[PDB]
Amino acid sequence: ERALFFNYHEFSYSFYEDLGSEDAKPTEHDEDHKLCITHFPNVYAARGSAEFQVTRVVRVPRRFDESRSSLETPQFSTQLPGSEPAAIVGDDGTSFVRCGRYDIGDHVFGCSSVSPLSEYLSAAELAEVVHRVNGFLLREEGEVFGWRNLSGLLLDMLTGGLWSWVLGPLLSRPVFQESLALEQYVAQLNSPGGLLHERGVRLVLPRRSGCLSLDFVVPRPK
Amino acid sequence: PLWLGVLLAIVCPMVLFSIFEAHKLWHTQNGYKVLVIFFYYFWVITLASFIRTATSDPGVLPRNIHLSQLRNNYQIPQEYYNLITLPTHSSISKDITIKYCPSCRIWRPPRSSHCSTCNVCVMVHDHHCIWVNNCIGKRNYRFFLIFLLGAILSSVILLTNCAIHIARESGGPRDCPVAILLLCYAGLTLWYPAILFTYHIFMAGNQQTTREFLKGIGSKKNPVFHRVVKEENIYNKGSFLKNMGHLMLEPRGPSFVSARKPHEAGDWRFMDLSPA
Ligand SMILES: [Zn+2]
Ligand SMILES: [Zn+2]
Repeated sequence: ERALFFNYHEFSYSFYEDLGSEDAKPTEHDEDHKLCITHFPNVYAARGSAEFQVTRVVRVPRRFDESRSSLETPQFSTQLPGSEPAAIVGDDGTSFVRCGRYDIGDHVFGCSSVSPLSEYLSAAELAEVVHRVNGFLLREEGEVFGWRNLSGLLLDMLTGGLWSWVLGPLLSRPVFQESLALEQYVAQLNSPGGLLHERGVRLVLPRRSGCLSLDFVVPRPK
Repeated sequence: PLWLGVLLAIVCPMVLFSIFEAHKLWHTQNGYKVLVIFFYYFWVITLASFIRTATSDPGVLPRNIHLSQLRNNYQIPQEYYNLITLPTHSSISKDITIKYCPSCRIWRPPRSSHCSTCNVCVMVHDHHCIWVNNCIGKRNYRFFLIFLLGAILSSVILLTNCAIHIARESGGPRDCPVAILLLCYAGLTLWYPAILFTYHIFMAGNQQTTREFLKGIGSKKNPVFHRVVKEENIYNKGSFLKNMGHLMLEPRGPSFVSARKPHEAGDWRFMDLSPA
């Protein structure tokens, strides 16, 4: 009776242009050859620039069926997009194969739910990275009846509204260590000598992308 | 506007009490220095927390984080319109639903909502308080509650101060009219904050934000004596105490909107990408 989780960012289309023939025209095909959009326009780049024409974004979605805290605090799926319990399965299996063409820019898409991220990362590496960033987000938000939040709220209630606004930032340095911790971890995964860096994939802080999806800016697949 | 009304109602009883009364309570025995000090302290708390609630960040989410396609002037595909139902943990027996706000173009997290006035999607939306002039979200709910509590306490302390003053003056009420004015004003501004605080306690006693309550009111239009309890609360915790503790004392969390460099640094989160 339980509804199965699936990558709910992907949408499909039937009017597209197959690959292999330069004279492909938009026609209707069988569902088994239905187009599935997997990589999206790069929101993290200014229009008309170079990286906007060189890169596409791949989103690791938000999940809810993993931990008791997945409703209050964000937690992201630890699986490669294409292996979800309710994802479309093709004949190539778990790799990404170009099948057809779609929207402006003549971007290539495969007729399954697999993602071009599969060309760079593996299941174990993605699981490790996502698990670390999950833990960082959880310990950053913290627990309700924990001393961080309760002390903050108590002194806030005492001084009206001022300790979190003006008076607090002047006095204490090292209470902001988790934000910079997550920033350092992501910047190190991104920096030269890192897993994501070597392979050609860049990650973005969940603080920038509203913490409502874990984005990987990858080269625009061909 | 309407916030200036409340700001005048907050700064007026200070002046009327510091021009006329806060000299015959220091060294007259018509009152207590402890009471004068407490009144001024609670009034400073109320004013500072009202300014804070009126100029704080309700927890707005960035825009256009989930774009789909650059075709047909950024047209939204079909599969994005209908609802999406996703499973929760093995414990919670109810699935959850998720929707795609077509204005900000993000997949709304659970319990977020859209404000038709400010035109942003707040994180845990309660309501758009007109007086404070802000959406009461997740990152300033504690400040809103501190404001209501400070208002109640300041009104009660001013009330008891003016009462002990009027009760101990020998010349009769014909020589202190300002004390009676302050008494009436305190007795009048003690009600509505108390009513709002009790309404919010009863709401947060069943893990219900005001938006959720007025939504679940259904076809019955009685906003007072509706059964505040429901049986399908995914976000239930077990008891009135824990529900209050998890709704009012919620952690603020990081702030998602900041560092505006409009000179083409961090774009697509400010461009008006509406269909027109
Ligand atoms: Zn919106
Ligand atoms: Zn609003």
